[PDB]
Amino acid sequence: GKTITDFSISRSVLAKYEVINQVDKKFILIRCSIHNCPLLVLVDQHACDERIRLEELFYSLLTEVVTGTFVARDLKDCCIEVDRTEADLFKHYQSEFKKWGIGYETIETSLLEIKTLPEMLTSKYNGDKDYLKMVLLQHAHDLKDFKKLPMDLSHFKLYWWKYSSCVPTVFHEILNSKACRSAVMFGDELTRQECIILISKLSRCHNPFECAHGRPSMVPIA
Amino acid sequence: ERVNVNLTSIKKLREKVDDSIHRELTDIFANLNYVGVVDEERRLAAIQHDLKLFLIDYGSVCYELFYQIGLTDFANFGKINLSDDIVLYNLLSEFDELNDDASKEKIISKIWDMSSMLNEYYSIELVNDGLDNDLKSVKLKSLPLLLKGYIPSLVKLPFFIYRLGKEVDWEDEQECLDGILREIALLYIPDMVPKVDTSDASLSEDEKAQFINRKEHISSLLEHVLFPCIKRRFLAPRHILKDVVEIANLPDLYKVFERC
Ligand SMILES: [Zn+2]
Ligand SMILES: [Zn+2]
Repeated sequence: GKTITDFSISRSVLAKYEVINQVDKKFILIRCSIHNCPLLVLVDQHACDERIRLEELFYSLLTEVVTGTFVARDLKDCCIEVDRTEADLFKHYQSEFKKWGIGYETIETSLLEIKTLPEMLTSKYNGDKDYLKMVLLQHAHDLKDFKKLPMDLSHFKLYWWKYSSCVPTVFHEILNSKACRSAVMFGDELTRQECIILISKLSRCHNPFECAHGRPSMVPIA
Repeated sequence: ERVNVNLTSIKKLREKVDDSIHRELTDIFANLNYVGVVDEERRLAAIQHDLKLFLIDYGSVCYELFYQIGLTDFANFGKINLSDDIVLYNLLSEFDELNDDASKEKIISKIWDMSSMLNEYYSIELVNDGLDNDLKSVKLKSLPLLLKGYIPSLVKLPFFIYRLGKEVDWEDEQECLDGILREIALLYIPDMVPKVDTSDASLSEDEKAQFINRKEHISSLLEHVLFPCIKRRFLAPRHILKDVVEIANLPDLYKVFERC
């Protein structure tokens, strides 16, 4: 029953960290007996909040998709002109797009008739047919070029991060921007108690070491 | 109202502090923004000065501050009045080194002989109840009040009494006065909080709770009483430079988190 010792160490690091206080209305100063390879760390308060918020958004989205409860809003008069190869590509991945609330029919210089769209995508598309085509083609090419693997729903606790890679790029972008916008900003006041809650929640995240956009969330200063 | 001190010994002690003051180090404290306690055992706390983060030995800073206040408010101190009375003979019980009754009595003798001097110049009031020659009946009535809203921890009180008799040179005016001020400063500094392993199940619920409460007590003291005073009147001696370390330059950190 062997494992790689380097993976477990990353989680236990943050777990041994007590909050000092907010620094310059931008950072949360944290401090770590048995100081091996680990003392003082400054956490970006925005990156911290954005990270917690993203993982909550991802957990909600993937719980809906895996349980077949993801809302699919009915769309009218949405027909997109597609090439023969594009039409074959959409015909091939129709079943895959249904899992994300994207419901269509391939007709016949063919036509793609979009019947349903999830609420996130309905809002982003805002009637722009050229935008929607680009976004659906991007995912279809991701699938065909082995850059994204299909959503396996054959499996029956839900670890959202085991399916995180399957999420279309357009969904990732929407969740990244919602988390960024909802997050606390630089210049905002935080009490020691709010800082305690923020770091407690961060230490429970799957990846507490970066913000939603992959930039570092903390820097050791010791 | 304020009694005039014309003692040459005191004038020379004050000149010595004045010649030691480092202007730039004093500027860091003068405009400090207090962050919080970093280590309760090694007595470390973090502060921000401008856009720089510093690690400060508050044991070292408090020692120098209370020594400076003592020098300033010499012979003009208020009193801290002390059912739960304090007997000097009972305090020395913490020392097995004094394996004799007369060895413990010798210390009290040095202090009681100078009771008038200790009460006048330092507000250290010693009260006797029994005979004048009897040392078992000698109690401590009051201590000097150096900082309003602050009461020193008396954990260090049996060591204060022991050093007052054994360490202080009573044979020279300047060395004697200097030694008493250093002994008051040592008593007045906040206590160290030795690290206790909270994750270890082999320790009782009271041992872990008291440690938490000791940590909370120092944190409240530094934030509400000590750092406001340090910021208000502390003059940094050149020899304190090692106890003030720059841990972070925040403009370099803005670059790390420049864009999201
Ligand atoms: Zn952001
Ligand atoms: Zn980000």
